[PDB]
Amino acid sequence: SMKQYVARLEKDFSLIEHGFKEEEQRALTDYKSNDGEYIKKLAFLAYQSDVYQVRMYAVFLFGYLSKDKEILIFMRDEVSKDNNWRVQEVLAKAFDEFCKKIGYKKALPIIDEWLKSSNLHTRRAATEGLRIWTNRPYFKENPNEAIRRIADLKEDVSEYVRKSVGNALRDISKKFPDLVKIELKNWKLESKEINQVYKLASKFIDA
Ligand SMILES: [Cl-]
Ligand code: NA
Repeated sequence: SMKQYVARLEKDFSLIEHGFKEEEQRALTDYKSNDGEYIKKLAFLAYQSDVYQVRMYAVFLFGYLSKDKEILIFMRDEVSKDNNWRVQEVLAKAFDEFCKKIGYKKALPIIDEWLKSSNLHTRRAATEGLRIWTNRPYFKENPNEAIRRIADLKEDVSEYVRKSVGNALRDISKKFPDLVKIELKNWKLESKEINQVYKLASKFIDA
């Protein structure tokens, strides 16, 4: 039964102290081996586990299932409430999986929606999940479309978000240093928040 399978996952995954590949691989196999109706039921049951590793497994399933708007909304609104930081990392990966499946250019309205969400975890999942942004389709040929979107969050009230924003710009600066330099030149570094983001973003820029 489904309940018995979740119990097995709890026994097996609770031993895993680091990483995410074991949970990811199992989620992928299960997603590919069963019809969507079944796997959606399993993902919701697994996500209620008190074992965070099993919730990680469930959020990978959500990512594979995320063409279903109901699943994507649950990711946006409910998984974003998870108190476990490792689950939050998987949320970022599952969002990236959504974007990859529908296509990054086609995903832009959703990316913009998540970046403007009220939940800081929703904003961070988008910023972090797409790193390195300019390695992704669309953004790799249009790097300012990534830089501008990330830089919009440079005054975010959340330090969690700001660290992701600064790091995401930092990523891009390693392959497009002039474009990041050009973006940063306009910043008025007056707040504690923007200076934190600037310090992360500008490490490899000859400003
Ligand atoms: Cl990457
Ligand atoms: Na990553």
